Amino acid sequence: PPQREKWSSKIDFVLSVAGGFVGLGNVWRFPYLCYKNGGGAFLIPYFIFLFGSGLPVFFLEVIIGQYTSEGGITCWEKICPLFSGIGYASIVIVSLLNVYYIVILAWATYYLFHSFQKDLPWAHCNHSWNTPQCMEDTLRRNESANFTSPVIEFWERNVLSLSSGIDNPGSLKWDLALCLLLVWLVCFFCIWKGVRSTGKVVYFTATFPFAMLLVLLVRGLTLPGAGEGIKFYLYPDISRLGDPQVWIDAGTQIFFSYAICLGAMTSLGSYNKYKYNSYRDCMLLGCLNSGTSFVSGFAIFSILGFMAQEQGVDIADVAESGPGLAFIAYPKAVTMMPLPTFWSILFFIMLLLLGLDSQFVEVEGQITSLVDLYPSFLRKGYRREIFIAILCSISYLLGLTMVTEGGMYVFQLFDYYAASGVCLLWVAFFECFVIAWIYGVNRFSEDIRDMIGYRPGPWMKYSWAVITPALCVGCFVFSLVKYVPLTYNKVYRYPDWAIGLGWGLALSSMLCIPLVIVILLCRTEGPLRVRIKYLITPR
Amino acid sequence: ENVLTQSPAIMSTSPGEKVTMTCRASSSVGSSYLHWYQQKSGASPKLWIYSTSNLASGVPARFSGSGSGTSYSLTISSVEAEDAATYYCQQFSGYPLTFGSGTKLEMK
Amino acid sequence: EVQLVESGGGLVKPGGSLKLSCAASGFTFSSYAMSWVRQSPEKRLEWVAEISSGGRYIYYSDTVTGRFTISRDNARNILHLEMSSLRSEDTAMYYCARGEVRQRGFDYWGQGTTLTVS
Ligand SMILES: N=C(N)NCCS(=O)(=O)O
Ligand SMILES: [Cl-]
Ligand code: NA
Ligand code: NA
Repeated sequence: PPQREKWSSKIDFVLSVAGGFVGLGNVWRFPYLCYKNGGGAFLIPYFIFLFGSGLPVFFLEVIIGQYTSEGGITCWEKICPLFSGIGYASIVIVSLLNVYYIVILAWATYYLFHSFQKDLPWAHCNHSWNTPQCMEDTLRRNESANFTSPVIEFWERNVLSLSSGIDNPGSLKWDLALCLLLVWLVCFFCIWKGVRSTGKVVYFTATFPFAMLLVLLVRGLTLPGAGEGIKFYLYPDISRLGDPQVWIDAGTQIFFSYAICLGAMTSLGSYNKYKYNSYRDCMLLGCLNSGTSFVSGFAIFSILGFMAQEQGVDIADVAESGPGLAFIAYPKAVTMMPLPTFWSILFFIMLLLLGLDSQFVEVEGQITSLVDLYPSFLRKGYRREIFIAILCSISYLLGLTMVTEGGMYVFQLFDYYAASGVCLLWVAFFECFVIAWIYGVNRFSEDIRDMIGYRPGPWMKYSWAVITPALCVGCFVFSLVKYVPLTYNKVYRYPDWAIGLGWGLALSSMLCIPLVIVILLCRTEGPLRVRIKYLITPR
Repeated sequence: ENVLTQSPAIMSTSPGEKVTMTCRASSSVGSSYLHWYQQKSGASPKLWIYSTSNLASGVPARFSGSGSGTSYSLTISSVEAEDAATYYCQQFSGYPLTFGSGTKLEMK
Repeated sequence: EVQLVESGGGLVKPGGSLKLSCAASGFTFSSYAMSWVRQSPEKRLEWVAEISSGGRYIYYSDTVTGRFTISRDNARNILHLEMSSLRSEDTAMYYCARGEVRQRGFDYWGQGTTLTVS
């Protein structure tokens, strides 16, 4: 059992966190979650959960990793081991997350190999996959609305090849399956420690995606009709806030895009030095993450407003109200750039870079927690080459279910339920509750002061005590007292077995906490008042 | 220990003249962790400059601090008659906390 | 008004024992780490012992790392420093210092107890 390594430099933490949760949850998912919830109304619970629960739980898992130099699961051995099932819940969340996140990267890669033509296949619709109800978007205001855009038909009929529902999975798309396998080879050969441990990361991870996001923002803001998209993006419809879809979507988009019910930020904090001020670095990285989401949302919603101006249809109905929105709006914007082939290549390499670095961080966090769970069973040698390949192989094979002919329906089920549903509220509420009330805000603030150097302020104290538990419990209860079923793109109603499977994914994430509580109360000898007292005592 | 070799204790300057005193540390202090304390004649020390630049409450703006890493300085723009005191630098990072030597400012 | 009043300093024999009592007032004593800083008659400030807010993290200098014990009484708001095996080079001017933020230092000091060893 070798001693646990640290980062060996201060900037290795920041690059592994900037590459950690600045990814597709900012540039791909905050877009359609904002779009699906009316745009303006999404930002109010977004910033409420950001400034009451996002940066709080972000600093919370980072400093839990820094305090207890352990990743994900075994970090709770000194943070009330009775709730050690928060770590197992986090690993279930991050496993299902790795599956569907890498499916997004497979779609981006399929677009990338379809970007090298002189004419982009979504730029026009005289192809084999296009319905006869299509023409160019520039011609949609001159013909007499049951007419469909070339980018939308490309997305649903050559990339997705979208089927009638989750009841009809269709055939496995061999193109997308090979794309998914190539991206998993890229991931496996980067968790193989040969790549990403270089000095050229900073000019290829923190430099080029933000430059490409700046170029996309410049292109989207100068489009005609971008002001209507910005008004859709910013101006809140208050009546939507009385519905729990917007609160759940915004709160779990905070908890998703901060990667913060996953054990991965706990894992990244576990390589921090003890006496190392993680707090200011966490604030800078959280500002980077939320600013990336906000700026890329400005970009993509300006593009959506341009599309609504050009096609003559309303903003909320111009593209997909579901997981494909970054694959309609951003390719459509790229077709409006000079030399759109080169910008298609750069944009899908940008998505690949963001999503790949994020995937390396979450996959490495899952692996870090699972080798902290079993040291000397998974050493730094040959067993962490076979376990790595096994984790990648089952995540790829279970990702084949979501990349078939009807794989968007399974993907939207995974996205809404498996790693960003009430499971994120569950794990975040229980993290804040265990800290604040079984471990103590005062005792944990003393722990923080021993290494950070100062007392965390009343914001962190009252967020871990009151604000994050109240927000998570309120959205959890309010999503059930006013329950609406998951729908894909406002028109597909899911069958009850599919909603049950999504709830099963959520509960497989959720129920790791009470089942570990039951197992630990059953494996410890004594009465209940002695068992609970022993299992809440840190080790 | 992190020994803070500070400027020699006996320095004597006329009032109204800009003075300076240095504080060399054996190890590398993170420059948000070395503080300056002013102790009068027969009184308790009090915090004067913290994180080597910020001025504590009741410290005049004519005091200033500078430096990072190893060399740290306390600077007075214009010494008034109330500055006759001893100034101690003190890293407050490494868990064997160490103060500097004395630097007594006396008049003419 | 943050006030730190120390007591219990006096003349002790070499190898003896003494207990100091920094009585804290005007602030929530359980929320700040407190230190004992001693000043030699040669006026060389030396940090002795730091205790955290709850007493879980306790630090000592190398000169007193095995014979000094710092403790708090958060209910009545008194900081303590119990000594043993008091050697000749422990004669000093003992201050309790409220050092909690490490990027701010000992912002409030107390008075002194003249410990003399003879
Ligand atoms: N990286 C994963 N898989 N989730 C975090 C969300 S984000 O990195 O895309 O912002
Ligand atoms: Cl976001
Ligand atoms: Na994010
Ligand atoms: Na990333």
